[PDB]
Amino acid sequence: SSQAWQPGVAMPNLYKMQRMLLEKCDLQNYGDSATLPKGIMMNVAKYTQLCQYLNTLTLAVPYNMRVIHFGAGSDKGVAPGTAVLRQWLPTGTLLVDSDLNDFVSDADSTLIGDCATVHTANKWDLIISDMYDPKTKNVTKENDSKEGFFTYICGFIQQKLALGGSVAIKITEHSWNADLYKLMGHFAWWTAFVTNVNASSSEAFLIGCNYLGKPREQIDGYVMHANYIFWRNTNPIQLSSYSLFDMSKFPLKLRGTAVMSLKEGQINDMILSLLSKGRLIIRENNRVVISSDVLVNN
Amino acid sequence: AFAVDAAKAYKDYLASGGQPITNCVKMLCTHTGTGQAITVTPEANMDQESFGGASCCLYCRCHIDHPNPKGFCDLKGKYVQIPTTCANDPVGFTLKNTVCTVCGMWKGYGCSCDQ
Ligand SMILES: Nc1ncnc2c1ncn2[C@@H]1O[C@H](CSc2ccc(Cl)c(C(=O)O)c2)[C@@H](O)[C@H]1O
Ligand SMILES: [Zn+2]
Ligand SMILES: [Zn+2]
Repeated sequence: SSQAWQPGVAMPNLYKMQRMLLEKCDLQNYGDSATLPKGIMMNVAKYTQLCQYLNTLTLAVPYNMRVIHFGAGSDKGVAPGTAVLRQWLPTGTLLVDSDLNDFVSDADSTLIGDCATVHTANKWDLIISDMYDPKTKNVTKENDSKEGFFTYICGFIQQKLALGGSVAIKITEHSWNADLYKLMGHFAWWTAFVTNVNASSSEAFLIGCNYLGKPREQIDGYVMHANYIFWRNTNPIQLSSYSLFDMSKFPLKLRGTAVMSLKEGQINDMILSLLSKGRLIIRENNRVVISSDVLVNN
Repeated sequence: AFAVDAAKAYKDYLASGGQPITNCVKMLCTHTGTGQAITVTPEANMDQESFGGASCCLYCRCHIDHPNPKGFCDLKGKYVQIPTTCANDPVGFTLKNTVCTVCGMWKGYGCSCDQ
């Protein structure tokens, strides 16, 4: 596999076009581990490879870019993924992160609490989520679409993602949501991306590239998750840390992508085509204001 | 007049043989950077490692106030370069050392302003 020198593997288009039934995920390389560079944590390696893959897509990168990162804490009380995002994003990018549990972070602002308590006045150019509930991994009951934070994420995308913006949302065999797959059809392009360092896990990042705010294609999320598991079940991915050793072209290119305010009636097919090419962001350019709802009781 | 002196407490803990603070966030980078102490992106040279700044700050990590009137942190949101020989204890290194104000390197670990 030439794939071992890539940052990871994206779900091939033909697999997206199938109509598979959902099966249990049984990875050939389950339990194997990549050899990480000395002293480098899995979460730093994983986010580095995610960002290396996002470098290959037509991301909109405006001045004063706005990025929000959900699930950014660790059981060590630090934010390794936020540290990689801050390394990757252009200097001056506004980066906000959040987690249920307290942690210390390099983000410009951090909100502690359930993601459902997070509200923002502004729209965002990029949404990253690593949220995961390990209780979903119950091999003994039916693997149905999950709600919880996925319900929040779906609404947050529809209400607070700028047109032209993108997302990368962690899923696993058991941690997934049908509506989130359906929402992937509201972007110009989408994939499920597996990092080469964590290829022994059913984890992937569901990536929606350039948001259009309306269905471009109709996706059945139950079918699409079955398609994803079928791909993983029949395509073993060789664990690899190779791409971690060449960081010379890591930083996200500062593209100066135009930001315009438009009301829904002026989004014509010419605007939709600029959005689809990563050439336009549609949102206000006012002040970024966030808050966390606090439940007050005795 | 009472103030908790966490810096002294950590130094005394280290000198008594305590294990340094762990889980400082080490970054992947080229190791062909400027080598300056505290930077907006990782700048480790061949002799350094680069770390996320908040994770190397004693006050950030211990959840205590920063020792200045404004409570501002010099590390959070930045990257700190640590000599590889000292990278087992980034918090202790940043606590014990000083940045040269003209060249931006660590005094005694890159600053050549006095030779
Ligand atoms: N509804 C919600 N709102 C806000 N934050 C949320 C959230 N749900 C989860 N998180 C947060 O996401 C982060 C990553 S999840 C995780 C946790 C432990 C392990 Cl051990 C693993 C693993 O197996 O790798 C993965 C966690 O820090 C969690 O606190
Ligand atoms: Zn601090
Ligand atoms: Zn000097």
